[PDB]
Amino acid sequence: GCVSNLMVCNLAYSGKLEELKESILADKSLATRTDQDSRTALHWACSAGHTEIVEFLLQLGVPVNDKDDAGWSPLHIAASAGRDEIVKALLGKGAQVNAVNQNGCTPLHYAASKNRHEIAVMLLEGGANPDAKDHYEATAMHRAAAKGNLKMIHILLYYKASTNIQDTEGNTPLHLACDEERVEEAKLLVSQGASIYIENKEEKTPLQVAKGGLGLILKRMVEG
Repeated sequence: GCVSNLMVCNLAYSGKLEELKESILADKSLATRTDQDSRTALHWACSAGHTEIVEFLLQLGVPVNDKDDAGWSPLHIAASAGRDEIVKALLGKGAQVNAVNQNGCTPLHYAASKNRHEIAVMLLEGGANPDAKDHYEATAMHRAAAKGNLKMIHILLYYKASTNIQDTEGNTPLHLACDEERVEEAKLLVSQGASIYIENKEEKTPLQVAKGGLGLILKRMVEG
């Protein structure tokens, strides 16, 4: 289906490398020309998962950090869409790991919330701030703790992510872990230093928020 009013963006999105090759070779201006969504062929190649097209456009020296009018860089799209190899090629040409889009999210945020384990690692080995804050002051860790992604939490802890940052509602990963009753997640979090003292904007500690057989477990865990 047609996703763009610019031909090169449609060839890019659909996998039509050879046609794209011949087109841009004819006019090298097409590789950086933008469409209705301010996207180049690089953006649409990132979206569709056409690694070989990405590599061709990168060889050409297309800028690799240009944001579509939603704020999304190629690295945002690749990370969200789960294109392991494309993310690799993007970090290979110095793609800005910490770029942010209109909503305030970095690529890692999309990696963490969609469980792109290999891509998260690649962003983090690549210098992504693990404590990057969205527009609600929420972190990759908030997402992982809230969604119960144990694998992702281990990844984030290893890369020195904080566990004691407050979102605009004043909750820390541990608050959320507790609130959605994430069993191991909250245990693993207080074992690696998640505080039982910080107050969300309801005077509530993570202890208070905790439900059932937990809550005081995170106090018999910290006084054992």
